[PDB]
Amino acid sequence: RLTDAVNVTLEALGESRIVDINTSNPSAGLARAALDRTRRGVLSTGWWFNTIIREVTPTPNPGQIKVPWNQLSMYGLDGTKYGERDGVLYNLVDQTKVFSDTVHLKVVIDIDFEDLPEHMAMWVANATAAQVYLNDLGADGNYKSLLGIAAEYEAMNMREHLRNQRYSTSRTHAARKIRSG
Amino acid sequence: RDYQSTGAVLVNSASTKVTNALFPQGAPFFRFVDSPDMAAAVAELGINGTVQ
Repeated sequence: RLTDAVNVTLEALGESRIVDINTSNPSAGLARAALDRTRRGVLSTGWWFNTIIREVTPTPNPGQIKVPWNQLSMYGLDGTKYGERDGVLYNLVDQTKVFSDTVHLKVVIDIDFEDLPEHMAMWVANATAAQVYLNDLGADGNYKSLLGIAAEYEAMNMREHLRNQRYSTSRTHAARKIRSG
Repeated sequence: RDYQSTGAVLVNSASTKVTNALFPQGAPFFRFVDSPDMAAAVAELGINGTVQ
């Protein structure tokens, strides 16, 4: 699928698309670099495929808590700011790396470009193609059309995300429903 | 419980009104008709006064 997106970017530039994987003379490496950067930037915000560390009780001797290597962003479930330093959990407001109690944090991980939903992959590929076209061939009507296509794919991705996470009204109406029964 | 409480109030009011109409307070709900057979039988009841 990665070669397919590289070919998408090559087509956006008007060049002949490739078949062999990463063994091409033309500057298609910029396409791969832009694709990786765009994928990381887009996945930085929380989507419906992101993990959670419900409880990680640290051992008192080292005091440090390991975090997933492929993490992108972390949000503490409680009121604490968290981040990564040297691959372990870090307290931003306290500037310390040690922890004595359990931590409940929500962490956003990174996904390989062959392992993510079709809509998000197409959005990333089209955004990379638009960025590469803007860098190389300038900002003309083709760039605007590519931006519109990327926006449409982003809208489809948002539709899928809203479908997977049923964001109905079930937060304060629970009290009324409990009162009715 | 249902999402609306109007029906409960309506049924309570209807019940009160119907029960009051069927069993009025201070007024008996049935009248003996004036018949000789009733007149002959009411005497053997231990109640003084006229037949009415």
